[PDB]
Amino acid sequence: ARVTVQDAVEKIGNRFDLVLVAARRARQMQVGGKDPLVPEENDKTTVIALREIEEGLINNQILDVRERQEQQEQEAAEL
Amino acid sequence: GQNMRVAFMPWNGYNFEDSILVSERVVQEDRFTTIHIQELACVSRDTKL
Amino acid sequence: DIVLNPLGVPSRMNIGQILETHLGMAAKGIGDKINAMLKQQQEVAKLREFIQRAYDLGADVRQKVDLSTFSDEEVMRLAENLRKGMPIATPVFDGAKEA
Amino acid sequence: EFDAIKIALASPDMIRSWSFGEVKKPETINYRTFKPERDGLFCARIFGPVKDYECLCGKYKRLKHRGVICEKCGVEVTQTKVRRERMGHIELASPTAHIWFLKSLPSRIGLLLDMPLRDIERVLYFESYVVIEGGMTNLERQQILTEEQYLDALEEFGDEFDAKMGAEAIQALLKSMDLEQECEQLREELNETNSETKRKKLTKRIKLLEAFVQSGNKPEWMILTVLPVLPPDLRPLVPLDGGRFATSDLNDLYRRVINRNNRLKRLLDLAAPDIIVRNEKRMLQEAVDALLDNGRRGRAITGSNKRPLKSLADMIKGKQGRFRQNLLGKRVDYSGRSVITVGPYLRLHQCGLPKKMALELFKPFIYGKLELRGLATTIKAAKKMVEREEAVVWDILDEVIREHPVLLNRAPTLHRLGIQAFEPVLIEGKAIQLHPLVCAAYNADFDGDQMAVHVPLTLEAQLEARALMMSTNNILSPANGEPIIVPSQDVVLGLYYMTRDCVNAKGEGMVLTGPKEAERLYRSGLASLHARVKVRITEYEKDANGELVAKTSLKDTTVGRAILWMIVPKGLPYSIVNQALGKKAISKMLNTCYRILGLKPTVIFADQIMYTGFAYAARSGASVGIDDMVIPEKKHEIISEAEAEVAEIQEQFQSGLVTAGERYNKVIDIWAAANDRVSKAMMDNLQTETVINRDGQEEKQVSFNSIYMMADSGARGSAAQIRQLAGMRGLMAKPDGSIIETPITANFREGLNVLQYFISTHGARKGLADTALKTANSGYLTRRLVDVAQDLVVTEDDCGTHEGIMMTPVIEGGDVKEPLRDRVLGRVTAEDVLKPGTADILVPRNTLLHEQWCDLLEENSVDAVKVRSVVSCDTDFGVCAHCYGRDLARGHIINKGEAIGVIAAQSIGEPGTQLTSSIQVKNKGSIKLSNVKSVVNSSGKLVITSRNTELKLIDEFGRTKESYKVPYGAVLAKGDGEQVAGGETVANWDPHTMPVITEVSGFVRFTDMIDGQTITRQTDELTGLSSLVVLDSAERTAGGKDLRPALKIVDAQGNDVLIPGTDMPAQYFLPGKAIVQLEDGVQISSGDTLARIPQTGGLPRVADLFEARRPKEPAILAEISGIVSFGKETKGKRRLVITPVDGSDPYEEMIPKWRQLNVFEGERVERGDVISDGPEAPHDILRLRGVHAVTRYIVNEVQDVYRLQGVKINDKHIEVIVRQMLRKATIVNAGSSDFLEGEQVEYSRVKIANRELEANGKVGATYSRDLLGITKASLATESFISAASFQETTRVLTEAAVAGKRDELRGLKENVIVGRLIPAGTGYAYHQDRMRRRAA
Amino acid sequence: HARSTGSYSLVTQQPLGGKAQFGGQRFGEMEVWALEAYGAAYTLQEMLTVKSDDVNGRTKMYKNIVDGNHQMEPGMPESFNVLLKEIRSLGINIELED
Amino acid sequence: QRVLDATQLYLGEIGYSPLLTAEEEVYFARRALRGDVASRRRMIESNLRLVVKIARRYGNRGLALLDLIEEGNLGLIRAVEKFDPERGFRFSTYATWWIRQTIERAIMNQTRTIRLPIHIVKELNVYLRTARELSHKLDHEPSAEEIAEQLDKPVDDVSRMLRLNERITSVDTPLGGDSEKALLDILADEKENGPEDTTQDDDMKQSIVKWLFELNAKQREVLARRFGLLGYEAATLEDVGREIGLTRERVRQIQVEGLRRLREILQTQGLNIEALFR
DNA sequence: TCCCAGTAATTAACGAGAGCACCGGCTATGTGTTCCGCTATTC
DNA sequence: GAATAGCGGAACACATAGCCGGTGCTATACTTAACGTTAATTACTGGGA
Ligand SMILES: [Mg+2]
Ligand SMILES: [Zn+2]
Ligand SMILES: [Zn+2]
Repeated sequence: ARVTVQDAVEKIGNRFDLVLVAARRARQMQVGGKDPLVPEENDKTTVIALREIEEGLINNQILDVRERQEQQEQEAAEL
Repeated sequence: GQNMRVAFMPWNGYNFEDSILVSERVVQEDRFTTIHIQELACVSRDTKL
Repeated sequence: DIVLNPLGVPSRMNIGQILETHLGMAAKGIGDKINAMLKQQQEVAKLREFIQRAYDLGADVRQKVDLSTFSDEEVMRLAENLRKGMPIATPVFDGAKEA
Repeated sequence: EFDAIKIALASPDMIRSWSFGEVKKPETINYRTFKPERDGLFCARIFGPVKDYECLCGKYKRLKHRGVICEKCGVEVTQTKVRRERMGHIELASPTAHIWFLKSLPSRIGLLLDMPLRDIERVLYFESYVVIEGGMTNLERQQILTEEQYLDALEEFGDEFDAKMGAEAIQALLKSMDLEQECEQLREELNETNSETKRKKLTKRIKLLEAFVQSGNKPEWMILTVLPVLPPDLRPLVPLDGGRFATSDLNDLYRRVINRNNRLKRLLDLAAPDIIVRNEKRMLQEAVDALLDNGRRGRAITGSNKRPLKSLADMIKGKQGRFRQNLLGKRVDYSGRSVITVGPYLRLHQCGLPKKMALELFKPFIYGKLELRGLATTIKAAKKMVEREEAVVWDILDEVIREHPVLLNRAPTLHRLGIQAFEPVLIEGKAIQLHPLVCAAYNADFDGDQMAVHVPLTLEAQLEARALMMSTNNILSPANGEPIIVPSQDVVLGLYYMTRDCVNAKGEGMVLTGPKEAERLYRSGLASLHARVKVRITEYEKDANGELVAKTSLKDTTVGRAILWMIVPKGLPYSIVNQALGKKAISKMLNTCYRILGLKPTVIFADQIMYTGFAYAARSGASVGIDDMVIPEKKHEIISEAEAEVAEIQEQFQSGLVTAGERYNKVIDIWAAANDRVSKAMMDNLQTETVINRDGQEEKQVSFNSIYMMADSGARGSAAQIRQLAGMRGLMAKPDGSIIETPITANFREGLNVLQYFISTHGARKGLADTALKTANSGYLTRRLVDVAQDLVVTEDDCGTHEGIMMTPVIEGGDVKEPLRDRVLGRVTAEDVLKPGTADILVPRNTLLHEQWCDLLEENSVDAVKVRSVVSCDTDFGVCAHCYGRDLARGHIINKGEAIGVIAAQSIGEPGTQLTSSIQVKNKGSIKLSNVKSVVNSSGKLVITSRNTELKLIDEFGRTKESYKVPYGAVLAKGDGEQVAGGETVANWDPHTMPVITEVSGFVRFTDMIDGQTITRQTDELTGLSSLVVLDSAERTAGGKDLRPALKIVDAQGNDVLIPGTDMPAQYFLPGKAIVQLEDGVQISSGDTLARIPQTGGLPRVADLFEARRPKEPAILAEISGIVSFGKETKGKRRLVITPVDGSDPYEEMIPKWRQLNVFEGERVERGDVISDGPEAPHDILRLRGVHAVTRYIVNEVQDVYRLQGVKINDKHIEVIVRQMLRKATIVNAGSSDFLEGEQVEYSRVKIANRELEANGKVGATYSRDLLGITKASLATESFISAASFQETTRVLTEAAVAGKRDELRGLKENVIVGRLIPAGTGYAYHQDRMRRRAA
Repeated sequence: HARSTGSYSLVTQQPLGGKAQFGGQRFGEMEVWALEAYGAAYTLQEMLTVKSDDVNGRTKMYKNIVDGNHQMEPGMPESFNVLLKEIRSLGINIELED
Repeated sequence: QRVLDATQLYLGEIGYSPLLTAEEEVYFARRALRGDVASRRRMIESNLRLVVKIARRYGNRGLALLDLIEEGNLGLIRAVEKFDPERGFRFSTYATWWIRQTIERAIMNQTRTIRLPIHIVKELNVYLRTARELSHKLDHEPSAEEIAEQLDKPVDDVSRMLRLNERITSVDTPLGGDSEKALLDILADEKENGPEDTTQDDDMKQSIVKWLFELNAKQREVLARRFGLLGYEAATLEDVGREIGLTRERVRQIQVEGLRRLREILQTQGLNIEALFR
């Protein structure tokens, strides 16, 4: 369900931070530690990642915040 | 070769650069069905085993 | 049977194939005329008249072929071979003028 | 893992540390068993076992018994891949020299010893003894002795003197050499010397010795003592089928070396006489020196097939070495290829993949899915499922293909549009269906051209191919901002046929309530596709900030142009389809849609354009018949007239009135006239041949002839292939390039005879051989251009400079070639470009000039925009994103990271297959003679006393449309600063008479103008005037050489007329071959003629401009501004004394006296103005007029090769090659820094070293910038691997290895070779992370 | 012709020639320049590391593919180790340093 | 100044010794054989031209010329080592044997890349001489059968010795004439498995371990130590009899039971003998 | 005494498709043992 | 189930013989070996200012 990545590039600049951010997000979803935010339309994890970029609910800041929060939650599992 | 009823007109893009439409009645008539004969070989050597 | 692109002609300038196509249509028209004269059994005489008229044209050619020396079996056997199209020799720089 | 690759000399104990045993026997394997033989070139105790975890005895055979050296065999059980990484070493019985440090032409043993190479090889071949520290009792240290000379010297000196012979002598030299003291001695001698040849020699010797001290090496490691062998699986002995074997050729040379080393060992052990052991060392040393390279030292030793064996250095050099065959480009799995076809139903990000290639490539994904569905629990079942191609493996394939881009690519990959990505669509076929709009990018025809496919496996690559390499992303070319997906040949003819009108078709004059009733009328057959019809359209402007505003109207247009309008998206104005809409008019619609609307409704627009252009050329039925070539009726008349004229001129030539050379250009004249008149008399017959009538008489119009609509519309035709179908096809050439007199006067409709067809066949076999050799040159050109521009990467965001070149429109004598707007579209400014109301800044200083700032310059008519350029960017190791400019294939500024060097190399590389008296103002403007002195002549007009005289036609708006250059000494019919008309011959001069005109008036004298010595008597024998003409210095006597005829002017009152303004006298020493018509004592005026003096390739021009070769006649320039004179004239050399007004006078220059000089020996020349004439090298341009002059010279002189062939290329791509040519800058004075005087350090490093020194309290370095060609500036690189992966490798590895050089892995070929990410695009942020985390 | 994974050549572990030894298409140096001309680094790295040459790398690539995870653990191409041992089999100590 | 190739320098060098007369040779050998090294030096230094003359005939075999000369030099040194002047013979007749035989052994040794021994090369030269004499009797190439006929030796022996005359080809020679394709492009690395067979083995190993842990413990320990599979060593039924279960017959019984359970477990996944063995 | 011009070498030129003694030392070779495995008999 | 016996037989190892495989020796005299570019550039070397 994706032809042009143009609006994703409008969100994340430089055309290359896009590819690194979408790669990190699709690694989150493929190695199944995660689940998609926007619903999948039987798209591959790559295109769900790009549509998540296009809504603007994933970028490098959101990913770093969520990974730091995940590590905090994992550190809260010591007990 | 084989001489065929031809026409010069652009037909819906399927004959765009140098591409060529061919009617199915050409392949029903088997006008271009070439025969190829290959040769396969099998030697039976004398190995040291 | 084959649809071909026209724009490949006037940039590559192989304008000879337009005349090859036209003379192919001429020769195939002659083949279908003999095939129509052969579908009904017309006569070997009228067939001799038409095939000789097809060998007469055009003007100032060699091999005047006189069909009166054919013995009504070779006219039949010649008609059965021409019926898919009268084959036409056009030498290299002696040519077939468009008239 | 590793940061840098270090190369150095390898000691004789490093080689014993790599190695795992001494290869003592020549024999490779056994012959009954095929067991490796102990202990020859394939062993197992040396190089490892042959089978995985298994000895040679086999008594230890498991991974359980890993690592233990055996007892019966000594073979350490490991993996069997250890035979690719274990070396053995040969112990040579005598030392032998290494051939790379001996024969690579700046020979390191030679210039390290300062011993000439002939004397060294006369020692190594045992011919001549050389002293080794015999002392100066009688001899020198590095003096050779011949044999009898040695014998008598040994008679006089049995003791106190030692002269060895051979490689032991050379090794005693090297290990006896001191480095510091010899370097001190050479430094003092370099300090004392003044001859620049010896200065350069001592600089080279000092630099070699200093690199030898700084690296950890010693000099004697150049002489091999322990020779290391390659591991066996890098030179295998694979058995062929049938008891047959095949060897790499290294096993033979290694066997030869081991044989001669064994025989030498036994020859020493038998105590042979010395002749045999000297012949034996000569024989080794050479078996070795062959092994290391074959063909260098004399002739190569050959194998059985009379071919030389492939040595070690042959596996690195050239196209068959590792460097450009196995390491730069590799063969690649998950790949395949096929023939291609059209399939024009595709959307432009799609491609057709067959079900047999796509089943093969996507194999492991289908295994990974068939394990996932439970349809096969293993891989041995999931393999046999896809083996028999079940019904369910075809549903899995449609899943694993769905959003996985593939990578189509044609075979001559030129630019980055030759590899694109497409979401594939499955075809029941065997061919690759491929969208028609992208074959323009690939340069792909469907005549059997094959394309290869590729699979992005990893998750980053499936995003890389979607964000960067997808077809819908690449719509603009990287070379210039032109679109690249333009409709090519069939769609445009269909769109031409739709958007037309005839004078009377069906339904003409009816009114239409929308662009949909236009479809309903035409599909019901009620109106033609060309009928002038009032429709109502509804077009949307976005005049406000994105506000689409409706405005219905009533447009007089066609039923075709109204049907087509529904394809056009919302924002476009209706007047883009209200024309005939040929090929050019489409690409300026599919570009305005890209600019106005954006990317997505242009990618959706190009598909609808193609779908409509195919569908309406289907219904067009547009054929070509033989009656479509209307031969003109006046062709016979024109040819009859031009055949009468040639017979008349042929009679006249026989009447002797004209020669052969005069009737030649008179017959070629009449034939080139009639060839035009035919082609012009048929074009009024082609295009106007429709003469149809609407309600009345007749109306002519543009024709519906089929061969006119395929050339007028630009869809695959021109006006030069026509005129060869109906008109005569003109004159033809011959193999000398000379033009045949009697032209070929038959079109291709009338056919050619035998002779006209034979004549017009050299023109084809000359054109075909041209494209044969042209590709072979143009491959090598872009090969050089890529490697000169590797490491250029957009690394900063603003370098912060205010320098940068100044741009001007290209006014090349007549019209504007390229205007200012198209040169400075998309490049940020360096100064604030301000309107000619110069109190207000029109643009800011650092604005990026897109179109909306281009038009503000186009209204206020600015002529000169100072711009920020690449070659002035102040970035160390890269180019700032401001100084580069726009992205150029993206509308925005360049993204930080993106490697401009390769994309600017390819944009010059790929067009390379398309390569091989009076001045009249022709417009209305004002005359502007620029910056030139010019005196009033005796006729009152203006005659020219300036060399660089420039005529400008300044318009009413202060710009130039016509510029000119005037020679010295031309009478001006007009004056400066005043408006003149067109056709005005403003200046005039004789191209032969060179005037030596004065500036003062009064009674001239012939001072120092005498006969018999200086002048001769050759008066006007035709009229009767005493002409006092001058001979030359080559023919006159030696008493009047420097005594030149001057023109001193006095009056009748005893006073002398001197130069006004100054106190200098007014005399003009005329040189030889001077023809003076005046007299002495007669009055002269200002501007009077004193003495009347008499006087490329397409591709190799680019290949010599980028190489910057010296042209054979350089324009000698003015090396220092000041007055000029002539020194002591030698036999062929006129020592041109250039005296500055204040500076150092004695710069004299030997000019070849036979060359035509230009300066009149007394003129105060500005620095860098011509002394003679000719094409100039860019080396002189650079050294005199600076960097910004050579960066204009090269980009002018190569755009005048590309625009001549009609190829547009933006100039940044040439500015970066200029920037990469001058990376090296030798020093003039070192200053307080740590450099030498005459050394050539790279300018980037000296831009930091003295930068911190001026940041310190010290002084900087004075350096002159230096220009190198692209075969030398790419070969003088810091990273020794990006220079060795190129032309000569044995030079670069040797020069680096004696220097202890160390690649830093900062470019792109090096990171490609080593296998990590390049530091360019997606791999830029990771290298930033690496360089941040390192040194932290 | 198309090859997923076939037979690699002898001295350098790279695929073979076209359609007779079932071989991969050559990704020559001009195509390398074309990939460098984009921002595409990962595609080029996997293309000359793990689709082609890294011997321990591509089995890990294959087992990553068939186990549904498109990662790569690239390493160092084998042809460069061949170049290392070949330059070093002259008298030229060339070493990777860190 | 000589032109510096190795052959011209040597052949110009060797003439700097006058050839010795018979009494001269005998006297020099008398001095040489009692340990005077100068006499050995004179005798070997003079007759180098004999070595070039003898090794002139052995040219255009596998060895280059100077290799033949230097190997003849070794035999000449052997000849002065064992010359007898007491037979009264001229030295050339005795040294000719040693030089000719030590160049013949050199061509038999250092020619073939796969070193055949002496007797195999003499046996092959017997057959090649027989074929050269047999080709003039039937005017075609004599077969292996024809040479085996003319020597009355077994046909398999002559076939083997002629197949040991293979003339081992190069790899780096191009194929098809056009210099684009040598044997490196044709040859496939046959010992190294590609990724397909290498992942089939690892998947099969993990599947085996999974099925074994799907089987009960007493069966799978027998089937683990029985084949050395689950981190064990491949043990005998007698060995695991004394080690785990004292009745060897019961160890066979539990082995057959585990094999039947694993047969069922494999065929539940559809892997039959036709599946794993085609 | 330094510049300078002819001479020779080195680098590059697309892409993908004889003849015998003699000995010794390895190795095939009987052969024993042996050890394992398999089967068959009997409490 | 479990001990015991027979028994094939696979094979492994050990001791030997035998036969591949490396080496030495031969005695009229004998004496110096084997047919193009194209351009550019640079190092070298004899020649001139
Ligand atoms: Mg083509
Ligand atoms: Zn062993
Ligand atoms: Zn900058």
